[PDB]
Order: sequence, then C-alpha cells, then structure tokens
Amino acid sequence: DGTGISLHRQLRAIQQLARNVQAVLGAFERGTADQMLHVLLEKAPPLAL
Amino acid sequence: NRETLDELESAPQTTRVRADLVAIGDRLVFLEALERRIYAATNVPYP
Repeated sequence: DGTGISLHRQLRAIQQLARNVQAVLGAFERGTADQMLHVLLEKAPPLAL
Repeated sequence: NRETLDELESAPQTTRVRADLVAIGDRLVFLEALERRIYAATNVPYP
C-alpha cells in the first residue's frame, strides 16, 4: 500500500525467514551427531555378552 | 535477526558487605539466616 504497514510487514516475514534458515542449518549440523549414535547402537553388543 | 542489543546501560556504584558466601558445585551462593537480622523482636511469624 506504500504505507508504513505494508513495508514493515514485509520486514516481519524476512526476519521470520531469517530464523528458519538458521534453524534448519542447525538441524543437520546437530542431526549428524544423532545418526552417529544410531550407527554405534546398530553395532555394539552388550558388555556381558 | 538474532537481536541481543536490548540494553547495555549502567554498571552502577558498588560497595563491600560482610555476607556469607560458600561454594557449592560451580555456583557460588550466598547464605543468610533471617531471625536476628530482620525479625529480631517483631512479633510477626517467620515464614
């Protein structure tokens, strides 16, 4: 609309978008550590056995 | 946008007080008994 609303609402979505990119890049950055436990517990039989 | 510049204002005036400080874990904590300090002869029940 040219008003301060329609510009600031666009700023609202971009800084909203700025959080989601930092979120899912952190997802695979930690998700690698998750999978390493699942490949070490696919192997590793118990100690008494 | 990782806004953390909310405030950085004063770091105000400081003094030196006899208090009771111990070390539990990595957290350094006060100790205080409130009988003789604030509830001396006051006839109000201590909570």
